[PDB]
Amino acid sequence: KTRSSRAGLQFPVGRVHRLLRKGNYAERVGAGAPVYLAAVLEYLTAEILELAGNAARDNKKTRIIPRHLQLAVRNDEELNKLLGRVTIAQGGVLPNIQSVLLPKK
Amino acid sequence: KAKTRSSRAGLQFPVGRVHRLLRKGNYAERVGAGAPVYLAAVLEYLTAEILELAGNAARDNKKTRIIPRHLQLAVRNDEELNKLLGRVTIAQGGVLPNIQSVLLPK
Amino acid sequence: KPHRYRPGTVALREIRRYQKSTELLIRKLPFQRLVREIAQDFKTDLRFQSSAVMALQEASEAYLVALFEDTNLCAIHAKRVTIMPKDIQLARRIRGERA
Amino acid sequence: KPHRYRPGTVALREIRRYQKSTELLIRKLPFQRLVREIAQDFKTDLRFQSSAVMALQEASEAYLVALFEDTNLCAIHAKRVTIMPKDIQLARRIRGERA
Amino acid sequence: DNIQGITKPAIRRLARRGGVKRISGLIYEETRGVLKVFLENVIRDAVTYTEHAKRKTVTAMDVVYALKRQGRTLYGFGG
Amino acid sequence: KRHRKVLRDNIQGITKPAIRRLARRGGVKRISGLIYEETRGVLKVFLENVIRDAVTYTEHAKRKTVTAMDVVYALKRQGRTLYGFGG
Amino acid sequence: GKKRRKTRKESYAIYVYKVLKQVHPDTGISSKAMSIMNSFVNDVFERIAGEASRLAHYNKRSTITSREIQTAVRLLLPGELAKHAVSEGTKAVTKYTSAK
Amino acid sequence: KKRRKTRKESYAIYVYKVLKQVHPDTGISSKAMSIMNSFVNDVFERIAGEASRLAHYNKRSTITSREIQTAVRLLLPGELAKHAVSEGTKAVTKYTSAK
DNA sequence: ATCAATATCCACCTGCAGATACTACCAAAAGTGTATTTGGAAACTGCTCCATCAAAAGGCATGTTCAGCTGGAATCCAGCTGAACATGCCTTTTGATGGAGCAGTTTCCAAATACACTTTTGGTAGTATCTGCAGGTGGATATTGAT
DNA sequence: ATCAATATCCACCTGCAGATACTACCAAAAGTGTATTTGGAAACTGCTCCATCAAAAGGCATGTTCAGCTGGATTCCAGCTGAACATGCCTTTTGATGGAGCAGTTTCCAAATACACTTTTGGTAGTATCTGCAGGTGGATATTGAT
Ligand SMILES: [Cl-]
Ligand SMILES: [Cl-]
Ligand SMILES: [Cl-]
Ligand SMILES: [Cl-]
Ligand code: NI
Ligand code: NI
Ligand code: NI
Ligand code: NI
Ligand code: NI
Ligand code: NI
Ligand code: NI
Ligand code: NI
Ligand code: NI
Ligand code: NI
Ligand code: NI
Ligand code: NI
Ligand code: NI
Ligand code: NI
Ligand code: NI
Ligand code: NI
Ligand code: NI
Ligand code: NI
Ligand code: NI
Ligand code: NI
Ligand code: NI
Ligand code: NI
Ligand code: NI
Ligand code: NI
Ligand code: NI
Ligand code: NI
Ligand code: NI
Ligand code: NI
Ligand code: NI
Ligand code: NI
Ligand code: NI
Ligand code: NI
Ligand code: NI
Ligand code: NI
Ligand code: NI
Ligand code: NI
Ligand code: NI
Ligand code: NI
Ligand code: NI
Ligand code: NI
Ligand code: NI
Ligand code: NI
Ligand code: NI
Ligand code: NI
Ligand code: NI
Ligand code: NI
Ligand code: NI
Repeated sequence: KTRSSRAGLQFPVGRVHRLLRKGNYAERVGAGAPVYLAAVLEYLTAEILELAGNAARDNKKTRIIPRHLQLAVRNDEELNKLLGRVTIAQGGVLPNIQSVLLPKK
Repeated sequence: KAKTRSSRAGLQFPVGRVHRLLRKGNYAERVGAGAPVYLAAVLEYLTAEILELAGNAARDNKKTRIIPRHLQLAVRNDEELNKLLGRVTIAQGGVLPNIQSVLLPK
Repeated sequence: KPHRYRPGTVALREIRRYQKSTELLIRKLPFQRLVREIAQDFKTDLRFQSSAVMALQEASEAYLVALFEDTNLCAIHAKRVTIMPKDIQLARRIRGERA
Repeated sequence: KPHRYRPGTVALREIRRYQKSTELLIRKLPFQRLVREIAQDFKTDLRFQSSAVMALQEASEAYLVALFEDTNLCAIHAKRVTIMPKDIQLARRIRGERA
Repeated sequence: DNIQGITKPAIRRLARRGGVKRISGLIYEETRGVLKVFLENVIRDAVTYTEHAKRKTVTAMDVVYALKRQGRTLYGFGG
Repeated sequence: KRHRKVLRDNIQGITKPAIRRLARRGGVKRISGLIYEETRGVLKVFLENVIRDAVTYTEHAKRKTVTAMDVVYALKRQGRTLYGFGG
Repeated sequence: GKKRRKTRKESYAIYVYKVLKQVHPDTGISSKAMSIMNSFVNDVFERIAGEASRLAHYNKRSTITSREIQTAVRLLLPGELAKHAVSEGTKAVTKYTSAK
Repeated sequence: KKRRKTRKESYAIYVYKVLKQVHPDTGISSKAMSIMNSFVNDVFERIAGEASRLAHYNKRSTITSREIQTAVRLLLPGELAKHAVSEGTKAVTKYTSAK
């Protein structure tokens, strides 16, 4: 009986318990910590896949590509900030032209 | 104890302490004997550099006691410490006198 | 029979004065009130070590002083000598605080 | 009667085009030689995994595009639409890449 | 008031320390907005360090560490 | 047999068209003539800094090959984290 | 078959794929995007583990518990993400602690 | 009086000693000494932190003097890097070659 | 306003690069159980240093007047865009080759951990000596703005 | 230019906050010596992948020039908007005093680590096999610039 299934999680609680030890973050690692972390990690993955999935859909594609992660992240105020110092390879940028540069009159 | 590892290394900074601090910091499973000596010396050097330029700063301003003002002047006047301390605020240090030239009279 | 200095002369004088010193430039109690007011929305009945407020003032004023430096560069770039909200605004965007 | 788009119309069209796509905008080999040249001045007899060079390019293109956004913003603040070395310099100063 | 306790002459002094010569009237409200956003961000985090420590008092360390992770390291309070 | 040529002036490989394309992605409509040389300068400094840290990691590993990971660690320590290439 | 046995290179990709099927059953993912995804997960893990690390230190503690992870999440994620992550994490710990 | 004695350690006395070797005629205030303490803790943290990463990137379980060295290279600017590497090698040498 | 000359769209095609699904075997990872140890909650304690308000101190809100900075308008021209034309020795791309060097496996020793026992020392806690300089002044002189 | 009004500078002064100096008591920090363990350097070597050349087009996208449009640079100028200014009063500060709660202590157990079979699984390896979509084309709708 896995600890993931035991916590109701798709993400690997055993692996996360392990990486927390190998990483030298403290002398000891409580059994709840990996449970919470695997959950948080799965929550965030779900949030971005949700939105990336929509960008793929909005673009008549059925396979998510890095462009889709980028529209997803950059369109979402909170993911954008969490990932404010992060570059997504092959993500491009958001279509955006400053008003003054448009023709009129 | 015969001689402190500091004096073996020729250093005024606490090698023992640094060694202990590297262990309790969970930086790695094991810590080699050399590292605290190397590290202590780097720390001494950087301290000496700052104190050296802040001493100078205290002199110029006709004084014999270093205050945060003098560490600010020392650090911000030095291209290198200034970069190293690019994101640091020294409390009670103020700023370098600077007035944009276009703001000057007439 | 009055003595008036030209506009900018007192300004320049003040700059020279305030760049030469390090005393805090906001008054201690209003700052303290604001700190407590803002903190109250995160947690009620909070107390503050006096050095904890001092730290916040030092960090706050350092931050604003540097923001005025950048703001000033932004005005000058627009051929002005008066700082304006758009200047602060452009500083913060380029700094990545608004972006 | 020979047809000419006015100045700024092909430029706008280009913005749309490149903002739409994600392909690298500097050519591969020229980029690769540049990397090999700069690296060689630090250390001789280096080799690069192909994905090291691809990582350097992806990183350099994202950095340059973003610097242009910040630069564009600096021109517009000066009521221009033409980017100029002083616009890039102001961007880099406020970003702390300079001062 | 409270935010207005940060007075126009205070804001003007800070600007002067930052080398500012002339000042548009709208700057004052803008400066306060900016300050409030700065403190919110720093205080939120410091107060999270307090809550964790099961304290009812914000310590200098709580602030100093909040400033560290905001990328605004302050020296002079780490005793 | 052993080749190796001299590498020099490759920064001019960053062509005017390629700099024009990048500024477009950056939403830039008009470009003054001096921008090209400035951009080359700024790129060169960017690479010098990334490559230098990258090569440091390479040497510390006692390698002669610069890996994607070295670059990725170098970007990471200068606050320009790259996703897409590992670790 | 079998070349001197390459060392295991482990990633979160099978997990990420499961979660994708859950939210978008008919959507696929390129290996580049999967690569981005695996990076993002390692990235957030390191960041949370590191705030947690420091947190523990600061309070003269030598154990990282779910409580350190929680403060870490609150320090690290903005507004609405922190709230829901804390909720999903707490949910999981509770769920876990009530088995046996 | 071993009650209220939760020992808080600081680099002060060592900072003080080094002050004498460089300016024997000169002293240093509380606040300044506190600044210096923060400075040393900070550089320790940054260097130790970078060594830790190095060790992990190369699947090592030990921080040797080689790790501190690369760390200093990566962290310190040009000239400061050169001299600190200098001091650092000098002290390890001296220490090896001490009885 | 017509419209002609392009660019732009987007829905229906293709051929394959790349995604998903076989089953293989297995080192490692993960679970389950058992004995042995321990960090930290939790309950109480005191003395530190925090919120409160004494009155003593002194910065600032107010408004009116006016210099000068700002944005608006007008003119001029050169520096930029668009596009045509000629042609990379240019770049992409494909694919093959030889072998550099990275990475996996083994053997084995030097440097690290573990630990007990000894000796030192940095921090705290006073107690007393003393001094650097912040702030007050007097008097020369430099700056400013009105003539 | 002349020149009064003020700011700014400089030596000199005292008093006291905060520096230093010297002693005493002590947990814990630091080394010393000595059996025990283990990470990583060393030598060998399989197998990945990097450099490099080839030769075509899959020929694209570049460099060069040249016209002439218009944004940027300049000059001028009217009014709007910040700076300067002066001091009573009203808010800050600097003092005084309980008491909240941080920080210290010590008791104890729920949960951590250690260690041993025993089980399960994700990585990988390698063919075997669909499928989404890049790039093509055409042919119908969208825009720009000339009248
Ligand atoms: Cl836990
Ligand atoms: Cl070592
Ligand atoms: Cl504005
Ligand atoms: Cl320019
Ligand atoms: Ni959202
Ligand atoms: Ni220097
Ligand atoms: Ni409120
Ligand atoms: Ni060279
Ligand atoms: Ni050339
Ligand atoms: Ni610490
Ligand atoms: Ni919600
Ligand atoms: Ni001296
Ligand atoms: Ni790693
Ligand atoms: Ni030197
Ligand atoms: Ni294939
Ligand atoms: Ni304990
Ligand atoms: Ni205990
Ligand atoms: Ni006028
Ligand atoms: Ni103007
Ligand atoms: Ni003109
Ligand atoms: Ni081969
Ligand atoms: Ni071969
Ligand atoms: Ni070889
Ligand atoms: Ni090797
Ligand atoms: Ni002592
Ligand atoms: Ni004392
Ligand atoms: Ni005296
Ligand atoms: Ni004296
Ligand atoms: Ni004085
Ligand atoms: Ni006088
Ligand atoms: Ni005059
Ligand atoms: Ni006179
Ligand atoms: Ni007069
Ligand atoms: Ni004088
Ligand atoms: Ni005193
Ligand atoms: Ni071994
Ligand atoms: Ni090993
Ligand atoms: Ni060829
Ligand atoms: Ni012409
Ligand atoms: Ni025009
Ligand atoms: Ni007028
Ligand atoms: Ni007004
Ligand atoms: Ni008065
Ligand atoms: Ni009392
Ligand atoms: Ni109490
Ligand atoms: Ni407590
Ligand atoms: Ni399986
Ligand atoms: Ni495979
Ligand atoms: Ni297509
Ligand atoms: Ni077509
Ligand atoms: Ni039209």
